[PDB]
Amino acid sequence: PYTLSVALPGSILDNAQSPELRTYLAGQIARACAIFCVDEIVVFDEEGQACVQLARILQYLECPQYLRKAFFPKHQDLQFAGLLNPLDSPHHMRQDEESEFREGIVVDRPTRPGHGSFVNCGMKKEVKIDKNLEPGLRVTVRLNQQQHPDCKTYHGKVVSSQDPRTKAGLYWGYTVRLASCLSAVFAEAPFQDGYDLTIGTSERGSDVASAQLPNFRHALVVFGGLQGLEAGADADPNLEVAEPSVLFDLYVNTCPGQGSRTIRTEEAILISLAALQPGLIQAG
Amino acid sequence: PYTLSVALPGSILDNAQSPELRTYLAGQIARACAIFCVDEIVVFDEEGQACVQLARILQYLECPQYLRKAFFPKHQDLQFAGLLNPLDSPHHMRQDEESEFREGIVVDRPTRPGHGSFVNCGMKKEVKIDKNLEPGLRVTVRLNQQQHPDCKTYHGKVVSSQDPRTKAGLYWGYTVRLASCLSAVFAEAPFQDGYDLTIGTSERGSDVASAQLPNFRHALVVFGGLQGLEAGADADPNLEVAEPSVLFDLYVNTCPGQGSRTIRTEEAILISLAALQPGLIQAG
Ligand SMILES: Nc1ncnc2c1ncn2[C@@H]1O[C@H](CSCC[C@H](N)C(=O)O)[C@@H](O)[C@H]1O
Ligand SMILES: Nc1ncnc2c1ncn2[C@@H]1O[C@H](CSCC[C@H](N)C(=O)O)[C@@H](O)[C@H]1O
Repeated sequence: PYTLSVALPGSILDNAQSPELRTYLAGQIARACAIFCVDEIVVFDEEGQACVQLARILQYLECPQYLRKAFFPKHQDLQFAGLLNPLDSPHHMRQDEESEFREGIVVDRPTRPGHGSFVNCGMKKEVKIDKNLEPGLRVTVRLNQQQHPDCKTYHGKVVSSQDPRTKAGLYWGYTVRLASCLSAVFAEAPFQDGYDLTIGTSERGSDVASAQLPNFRHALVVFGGLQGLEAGADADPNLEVAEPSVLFDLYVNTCPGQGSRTIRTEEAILISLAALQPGLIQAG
Repeated sequence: PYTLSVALPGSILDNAQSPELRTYLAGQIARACAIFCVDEIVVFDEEGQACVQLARILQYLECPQYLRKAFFPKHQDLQFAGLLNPLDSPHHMRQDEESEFREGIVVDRPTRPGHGSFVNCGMKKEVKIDKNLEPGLRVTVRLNQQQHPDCKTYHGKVVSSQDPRTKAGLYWGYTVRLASCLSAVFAEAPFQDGYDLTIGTSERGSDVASAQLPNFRHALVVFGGLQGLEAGADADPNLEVAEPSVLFDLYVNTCPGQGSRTIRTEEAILISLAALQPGLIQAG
């Protein structure tokens, strides 16, 4: 049940030429991570509004559409939502789509103790659950197979959000984490033992074709911005290194003989994850 | 000196949400082909203004900026040129950049016979060449090493446009070809013996990791549109097949276990070329 996390700088968005393209770029980052079943995106400050906007946009696209009205008030950072590309991930389904799992928001309707909670799972009727939970929390509902066809609510139980993947093979979205500097990308990892495999990307790294990935459980691929990973490194007072290869288990160039002087970050992610997917599958 | 050609449908542009994004998409196609040193892009009609616009935009970005004013009158298809991303390819260089090769446009200035031609290569002074050529033709000038430092023109000789690559290792741009249907992608190949390796892309193809590419000299990777390669196949009266795998030497899925229902064409190109680059280098 290995994980993959991706770190890019929020400053990527400042290089955009129009506010629309600023949004659209943010959407391209989300789709690339969704395509490769990324579990976590880490938006880090290379030098703070660029990272907030990027993270927010990432969270909006990750969130099942029927839940965005509840989790996202009207925000200026979402003023160009429409011109986006849907993630079309397995938890972004329509209402007339049978599914074993379904994301949900715990509603505010009265319930005597003992009587579980009501959850909006975007179905025709709400879902009554087992546990009594706070009303406004996002949960992962597993629906009862044999339901009670005339009941005014469906029934299911709140399960771990990692159940759809580690149990049914279904990609179920990423989480988004805001990092305040480059060293916080590593130090603030969501996992106890940290990232046991860390992969940095540069045109000065070694050839990906020669790289050998060790067995792992939590992998982090890290991408720089306009100025490369060198900028977040020099900016960070914690770091104090001369060359970024030393902060990573591996420092790879994933496009030998590129035909353009520069690969932009959103292009580098698709190329890098493609070029690493073989080794990532087999090592995990 | 093997070649790689990429075929996509011009209809890709109709799916865009705003005229700006229509342009920007076209720019993403060019950058992806430039990054992987593609030699030829084939824009084919899946069903005709979408393919013309796409081809034109591709030719504009390929063309050294100092030559675009000459080769491109003011066109409505270029009304959003600015919001593009430069290719930044080795033949897109500044004026104070020494280079052995340099693209050029044969100028209109008088010349007695015997006296070669004048070529604008975007330098401080024009270039006098060996041959007497038509005035308005795009050529590839190789500059004389020892030039004559006080002469009012530089000197060089017109060489094959395939010299910068097959001689100095430099990527030197793609050409753009308009195809009228899917079978014209193959039949109208710029090479005598055709494409001896043809690779189709679909989520229904075999796993790229198992594919074995035969030795080759001219390779063509083909990408479908919104409706996949099935649409250009059914539309084309020449074809008359039930499943597209039979039109290609290889039919590959290049993203096992995608996390999104659909990979858009501009995303599929970066992922596919990355996933095939290893085998493409070694086989050619
Ligand atoms: N060939 C390549 N291999 C792997 N990653 C690359 C790459 N080219 C660009 N990238 C990624 O895309 C990001 C932006 S490209 C910025 C390049 C910068 N001028 C520099 O010299 O560092 C980089 O930080 C890197 O993470
Ligand atoms: N997993 C994958 N592997 C290789 N190419 C893919 C791919 N997913 C999408 N593509 C490419 O991107 C194009 C647009 S995606 C269109 C998919 C369409 N619904 C269908 O079923 O065919 C496709 O024509 C294909 O060339």
